[PDB]
Amino acid sequence: AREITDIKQFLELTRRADVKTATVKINKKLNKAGKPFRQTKFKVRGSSSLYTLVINDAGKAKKLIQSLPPTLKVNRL
Amino acid sequence: AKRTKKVGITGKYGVRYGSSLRRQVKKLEIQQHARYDCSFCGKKTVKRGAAGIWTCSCCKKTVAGGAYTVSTAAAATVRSTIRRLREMVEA
Amino acid sequence: AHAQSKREGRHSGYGKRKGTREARLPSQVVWIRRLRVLRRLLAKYRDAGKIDKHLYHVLYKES
Amino acid sequence: GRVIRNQRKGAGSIFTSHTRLRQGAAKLRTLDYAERHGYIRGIVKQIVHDSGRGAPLAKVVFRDPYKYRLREEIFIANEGVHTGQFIYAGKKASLNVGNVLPLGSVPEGTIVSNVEEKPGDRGALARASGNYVIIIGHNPDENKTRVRLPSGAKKVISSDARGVIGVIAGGGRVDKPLLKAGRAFHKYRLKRNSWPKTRGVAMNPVDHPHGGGNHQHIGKASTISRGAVSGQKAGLIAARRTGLLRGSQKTQ
Amino acid sequence: AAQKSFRIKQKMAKAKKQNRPLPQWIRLRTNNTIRYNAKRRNWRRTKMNI
Amino acid sequence: AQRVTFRRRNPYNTRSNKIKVVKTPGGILRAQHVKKLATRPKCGDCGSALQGISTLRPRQYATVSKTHKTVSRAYGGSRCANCVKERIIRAFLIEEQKIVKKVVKEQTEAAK
RNA sequence: UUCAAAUGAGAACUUUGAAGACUGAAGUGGGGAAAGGUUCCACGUCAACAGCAGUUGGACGUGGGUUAGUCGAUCCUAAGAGAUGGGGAAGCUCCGUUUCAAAGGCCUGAUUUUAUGCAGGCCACCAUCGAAAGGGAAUCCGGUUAAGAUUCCGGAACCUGGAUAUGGAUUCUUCACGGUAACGUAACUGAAUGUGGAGACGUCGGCGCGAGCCCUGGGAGGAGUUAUCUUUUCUUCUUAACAGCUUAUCACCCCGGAAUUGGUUUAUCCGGAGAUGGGGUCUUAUGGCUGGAAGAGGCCAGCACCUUUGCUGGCUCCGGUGCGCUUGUGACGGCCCGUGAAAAUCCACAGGAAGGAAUAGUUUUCAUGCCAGGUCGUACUGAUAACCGCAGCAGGUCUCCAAGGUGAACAGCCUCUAGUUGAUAGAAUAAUGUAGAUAAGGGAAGUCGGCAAAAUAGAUCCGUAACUUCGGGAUAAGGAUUGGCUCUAAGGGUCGGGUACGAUCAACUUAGAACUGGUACGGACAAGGGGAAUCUGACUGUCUAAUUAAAACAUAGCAUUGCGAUGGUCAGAAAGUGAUGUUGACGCAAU
RNA sequence: AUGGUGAACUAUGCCUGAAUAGGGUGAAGCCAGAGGAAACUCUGGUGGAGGCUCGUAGCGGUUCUGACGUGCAAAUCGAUC
Ligand SMILES: [Mg+2]
Ligand SMILES: [Mg+2]
Ligand SMILES: [Mg+2]
Ligand SMILES: [Mg+2]
Ligand SMILES: [Mg+2]
Ligand SMILES: [Mg+2]
Ligand SMILES: [Mg+2]
Ligand SMILES: [Mg+2]
Ligand SMILES: [Mg+2]
Ligand SMILES: [Mg+2]
Ligand SMILES: [Mg+2]
Ligand SMILES: [Mg+2]
Ligand SMILES: [Mg+2]
Ligand SMILES: [Mg+2]
Ligand SMILES: [Mg+2]
Ligand SMILES: [Mg+2]
Ligand SMILES: [Mg+2]
Ligand SMILES: [Mg+2]
Ligand SMILES: [Mg+2]
Ligand SMILES: [Mg+2]
Ligand SMILES: [Mg+2]
Ligand SMILES: [Mg+2]
Ligand SMILES: [Mg+2]
Ligand SMILES: [Mg+2]
Ligand SMILES: [Mg+2]
Ligand SMILES: [Mg+2]
Ligand SMILES: [Mg+2]
Ligand SMILES: [Mg+2]
Ligand SMILES: [Mg+2]
Ligand SMILES: [Mg+2]
Ligand SMILES: [Mg+2]
Ligand SMILES: [Mg+2]
Ligand SMILES: [Mg+2]
Ligand SMILES: [Mg+2]
Ligand SMILES: [Mg+2]
Ligand SMILES: [Mg+2]
Ligand SMILES: [Mg+2]
Ligand SMILES: [Mg+2]
Ligand SMILES: [Mg+2]
Ligand SMILES: [Mg+2]
Ligand SMILES: [Mg+2]
Ligand SMILES: [Mg+2]
Ligand SMILES: [Mg+2]
Ligand SMILES: [Mg+2]
Ligand SMILES: [Mg+2]
Ligand SMILES: [Mg+2]
Ligand SMILES: [Mg+2]
Ligand SMILES: [Mg+2]
Ligand SMILES: [Mg+2]
Ligand SMILES: [Mg+2]
Ligand SMILES: [Mg+2]
Ligand SMILES: [Mg+2]
Ligand SMILES: [Mg+2]
Ligand SMILES: [Mg+2]
Ligand SMILES: [Mg+2]
Ligand SMILES: [Mg+2]
Ligand SMILES: [Mg+2]
Ligand SMILES: [Mg+2]
Ligand SMILES: [Mg+2]
Ligand SMILES: [Mg+2]
Ligand SMILES: [Mg+2]
Ligand SMILES: [Mg+2]
Ligand SMILES: [Mg+2]
Ligand SMILES: [Mg+2]
Ligand SMILES: [Mg+2]
Ligand SMILES: [Mg+2]
Ligand SMILES: [Mg+2]
Ligand SMILES: [Mg+2]
Ligand SMILES: [Mg+2]
Ligand SMILES: [Mg+2]
Ligand SMILES: [Mg+2]
Ligand SMILES: [Mg+2]
Ligand SMILES: [Mg+2]
Ligand SMILES: [Mg+2]
Ligand SMILES: [Mg+2]
Ligand SMILES: [Mg+2]
Ligand SMILES: [Mg+2]
Ligand SMILES: [Mg+2]
Ligand SMILES: [Mg+2]
Ligand SMILES: [Mg+2]
Ligand SMILES: [Mg+2]
Ligand SMILES: [Mg+2]
Ligand SMILES: [Mg+2]
Ligand SMILES: [Mg+2]
Ligand SMILES: [Mg+2]
Ligand SMILES: [Mg+2]
Ligand SMILES: [Mg+2]
Ligand SMILES: [Mg+2]
Ligand SMILES: [Mg+2]
Ligand SMILES: [Mg+2]
Ligand SMILES: [Mg+2]
Ligand SMILES: [Mg+2]
Ligand SMILES: [Mg+2]
Ligand SMILES: [Mg+2]
Ligand SMILES: [Mg+2]
Ligand SMILES: [Mg+2]
Ligand SMILES: [Mg+2]
Ligand SMILES: [Mg+2]
Ligand SMILES: [Mg+2]
Ligand SMILES: [Mg+2]
Ligand SMILES: [Mg+2]
Ligand SMILES: [Zn+2]
Repeated sequence: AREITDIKQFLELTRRADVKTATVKINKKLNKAGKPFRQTKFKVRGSSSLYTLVINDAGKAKKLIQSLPPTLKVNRL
Repeated sequence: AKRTKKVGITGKYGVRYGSSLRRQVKKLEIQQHARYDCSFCGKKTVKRGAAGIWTCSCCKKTVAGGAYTVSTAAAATVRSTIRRLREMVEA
Repeated sequence: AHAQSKREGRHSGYGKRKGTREARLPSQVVWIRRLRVLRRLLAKYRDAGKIDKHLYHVLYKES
Repeated sequence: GRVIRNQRKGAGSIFTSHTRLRQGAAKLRTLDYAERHGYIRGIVKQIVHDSGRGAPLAKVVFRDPYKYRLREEIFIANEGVHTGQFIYAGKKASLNVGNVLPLGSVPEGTIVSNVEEKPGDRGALARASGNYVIIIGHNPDENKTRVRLPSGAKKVISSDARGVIGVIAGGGRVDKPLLKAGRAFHKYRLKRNSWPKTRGVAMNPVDHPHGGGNHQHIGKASTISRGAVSGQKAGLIAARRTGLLRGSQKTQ
Repeated sequence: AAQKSFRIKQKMAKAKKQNRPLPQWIRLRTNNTIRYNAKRRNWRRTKMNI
Repeated sequence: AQRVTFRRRNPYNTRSNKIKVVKTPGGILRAQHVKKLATRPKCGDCGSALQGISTLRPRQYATVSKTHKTVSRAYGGSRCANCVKERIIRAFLIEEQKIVKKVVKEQTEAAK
């Protein structure tokens, strides 16, 4: 239901006591008028609602994924 | 452009009921739908809303009045009578 | 094809008309259209200075 | 034959008053300590139409002498009373339209409304639209007051019996032709089930003293005795005269 | 009646069960005299009256 | 052309059976049932819808934080500000004028 | 209605394919309320039943099938019903419902023998039943079954009760700051008592806006047609509840101080009780973008193979229009001797009893977290066969959704989607019929009587008498015109212009002019006969279900009668009984 | 005669719900204009009134004294209304 846009707040989520499962989706999408680019949505499933963070930059994307808690059971795609 | 030689508001009844009744109705209709002066605030904005009830659009006072007109002759004389009678009681 | 030919004015003579002129397009609809157009031409003239508010105000009630 | 219409009325089945929309009964304040030694003030808070009634009601609210709360009352609005007006009630109240005072405290000529028949009965006399009673005399020993009711009747009641200064609102309601069947329809639709009215002379004998015959006609004097019996009393009951009234009426 | 009381459904169910032919093995009992179910009901020949 | 059906057993068009037509992600038309519209809370003194205050159906107010139910003035969510100017002004002058009446008739009780 | 195939002992009637039609979104479509009760669905299957038949069935036999914290019931109150202290009645029982009654239960404090006795102060509200259309806490989409689904599965929410910790906020000025103000907010203590709001409310009219539908351009796809013609015809291109931000007519605040009166609606209402102007505040209906959410669904292409049935790709985009249609909603306006429910329930405010920090307190109306949500209904029909009429009866029976053309139109007539193509059949076409049409000349001579039938009709223009309550009579009467095609003319929107015009996009309406045809053109459909008088009821309305619709009844209007409550009229066997009466002569009752 | 059972039809009241194509007419209110010495009188608009009117659905049941009259039917069917 919810959407998140503070990269810092997101890492805080991903470590909350109930947050067990999470997922990364990949969307091909077009940029401005010209070409396309690679969007990636980070979805943490907290107990009562599903938070989702859209990182629009393929760069920030990769590095963020490394920071992902090594016990979180991420679903890739 | 004058639309009617004499029925006025009463034209809505067509030919029915008889000219006399339509006359009587005409008089009290004109009375009840009329816009009246508000004693309290001075704008002519008192319109009726069910027999006896007279309310002011602006300012919002409501005054009990006549079935079809804000003040009734009987009411009015009674008012001054009471004026008069009360006058004796302090004097 | 037919709609086209109506856009072109065909099929609209007296022999092709069955509702009253008024049922086809209301007098009142026409009026409101018209009166809105005069009304908002005044407003723009006023708001430009092309007209002075005094002349406007007479024109309004004349309109 | 059959039980006639005016007898069936009394068992009030389909004949009870249509009541659902009514504001509540109209009533003076219960005659407490304030109103019979001093006065107590209220505000008319709303004047309001009451279905089936012709005169508007005044909703008037007072403080409670013995408990912290408002107590609200339903008055019948006298002409000229208005929202936000202060209404004064009690022995020692002052003589203006809208206030309620015991007939003992008002000079003869006073024009009042909703007056009590006995003190405390919270109002009975002259409540219909336009109506009032005039005080036409006092008898300070054995404190009675003598008034003239709207009917013409003069009557003497206790001087503690209360009434409200002025006339009831909605006057002249009856000056205006109903015009059509339909307006009577809605009139009685909010009152009781008395409309329309079949003439007994249009029924068959089973149904009415007037019923039957090969022409329509009453066949006997329609002035019926007081001592007649149920089933018999139709027409001019106890009529002491009859025929078009010539010449001025008005109680001499 | 498309949205029913338990009471009515209960009766309905007791009626469903009673709607079957005679259990043939009965026919073979000593002194048995019942040929056929003489109390069989059908929704389009006889109504339950509830 | 796609038509639609009620979704509760009630077939009648009552105030509690309002319907709104909607396109689903399946790409079909479907009815949705619609709760009655909330009305705005009104002022105790005048009667106007009072500004500042959320409008919900009554039980829906116990689901919503305290600040959807007030403005931060005296008689906040209850009376309509202008109605409270009036209250303050009227209070003051009357309490003042009460001081006035006392000292006036105090003089009447000493000079007569 | 027809051809063929398949199945079967058997085929006009079953199944499948083809063809010809129909219902024509006011449905022969898609669902429901009452009622039925298994009729639903599968398999088997024809003795009876389906007024021919039967391999088929709502039949017969045997089985399967109805899943809920959120949909209903349950709760609330309505007309009304109805216990109880009582009062009548021989009594079955009648009356009364807050009444002539000693009518009861909550909040916490008092206990640290202990479990709950008394200590305050309240509150005197005095049953209960009565709505599956009224009121009302909370759920949506996709998928799935032979037959259930807002109920299962997937995913995403929300409400109510109960538990509670962590963060945040608050406090040394203890119970927040900010804004002149309308008021802002992530929070920001609040008992008794009081008060306010919501729940909560007629009808019609135009206007404004939303939604879905309808019309339509570009593009990316699939289909159809192609002797000829058509950059063509048909079709797919979708986005739920919920959540973040945003968004409004109305209303309101600050500045200001108005005659040359201004502002202003289609509809004439507003201003020194402060307009117009400028600048702000608020409701969040509704819409926007994003989250949900492309992973779904929709449409294609390319390989795989008895199989479960897969696998892999793509594309699912950008716009236009309006007195359109339906529905919703707002700001207004008309109307009344009519002014158009109640209760449960939820919130707010006034109040300030009380409780509470600095060596550390207060806070669950802020966030996040944990647990639980019982009981009954849920299948299907809803009607020219599942209900009621003895029946599979041309009858009756409450309701929501509603496409294109023509046209004023939810009319008639043709059509798309969906659904039907069921109603014994074959061969002939005598009389007499029923139902549908036409007739030369005459034109009511027929007949009790123009009964029946015929005639008239749409729209635009022209023209319209007696009489009249001046509103009508009136479409009075009487006339002309009306197709096709091809042109001209008039009626609009949006923009930048120092402090006269230009440029652009999008709509049928109306009028006039040519041309043209076997003089036809409201070309089918649709659609008033008119006039002069007499009798009679004023009118609209009403009745003899099933031989009388009328001049009968009603009505408004007129007039008469009774009555001031210790009453008039009327109910009851009686009564501490009842109707009018939530009443009061501008009223109730009776003619 | 005595004691019982019915307002599922229907009559009337009450409570709570629902429903009703498209046209014709053009009442009050309101704007602008014209005449007149004056009193006052006219014209064009706007507006959208009515137990108003044409006419579906609805509700009704007038005529054919039509059909049927061992019926589809113990009251129906058709046209007209
Ligand atoms: Mg007009
Ligand atoms: Mg318009
Ligand atoms: Mg314009
Ligand atoms: Mg003006
Ligand atoms: Mg009663
Ligand atoms: Mg009656
Ligand atoms: Mg009569
Ligand atoms: Mg009479
Ligand atoms: Mg008779
Ligand atoms: Mg007799
Ligand atoms: Mg006699
Ligand atoms: Mg007689
Ligand atoms: Mg007579
Ligand atoms: Mg049956
Ligand atoms: Mg039977
Ligand atoms: Mg359903
Ligand atoms: Mg708010
Ligand atoms: Mg607020
Ligand atoms: Mg405070
Ligand atoms: Mg056949
Ligand atoms: Mg066809
Ligand atoms: Mg067809
Ligand atoms: Mg049709
Ligand atoms: Mg059928
Ligand atoms: Mg069904
Ligand atoms: Mg059944
Ligand atoms: Mg079946
Ligand atoms: Mg057989
Ligand atoms: Mg059978
Ligand atoms: Mg047979
Ligand atoms: Mg056979
Ligand atoms: Mg079976
Ligand atoms: Mg079975
Ligand atoms: Mg619910
Ligand atoms: Mg329950
Ligand atoms: Mg009892
Ligand atoms: Mg109940
Ligand atoms: Mg309910
Ligand atoms: Mg309900
Ligand atoms: Mg589904
Ligand atoms: Mg299953
Ligand atoms: Mg199903
Ligand atoms: Mg689930
Ligand atoms: Mg989940
Ligand atoms: Mg909770
Ligand atoms: Mg703060
Ligand atoms: Mg309250
Ligand atoms: Mg209230
Ligand atoms: Mg209601
Ligand atoms: Mg919802
Ligand atoms: Mg502004
Ligand atoms: Mg400002
Ligand atoms: Mg509708
Ligand atoms: Mg009103
Ligand atoms: Mg509130
Ligand atoms: Mg204490
Ligand atoms: Mg909380
Ligand atoms: Mg179902
Ligand atoms: Mg069927
Ligand atoms: Mg039938
Ligand atoms: Mg069907
Ligand atoms: Mg047959
Ligand atoms: Mg034959
Ligand atoms: Mg001939
Ligand atoms: Mg001739
Ligand atoms: Mg002759
Ligand atoms: Mg002749
Ligand atoms: Mg002859
Ligand atoms: Mg004759
Ligand atoms: Mg003769
Ligand atoms: Mg004829
Ligand atoms: Mg001819
Ligand atoms: Mg004539
Ligand atoms: Mg021509
Ligand atoms: Mg042009
Ligand atoms: Mg142009
Ligand atoms: Mg004669
Ligand atoms: Mg008549
Ligand atoms: Mg009539
Ligand atoms: Mg008859
Ligand atoms: Mg008979
Ligand atoms: Mg008739
Ligand atoms: Mg008849
Ligand atoms: Mg007369
Ligand atoms: Mg007694
Ligand atoms: Mg009944
Ligand atoms: Mg409605
Ligand atoms: Mg209409
Ligand atoms: Mg017409
Ligand atoms: Mg009409
Ligand atoms: Mg002049
Ligand atoms: Mg009209
Ligand atoms: Mg009519
Ligand atoms: Mg008519
Ligand atoms: Mg027509
Ligand atoms: Mg008809
Ligand atoms: Mg009919
Ligand atoms: Mg009728
Ligand atoms: Mg008939
Ligand atoms: Mg006959
Ligand atoms: Mg025969
Ligand atoms: Zn005023």
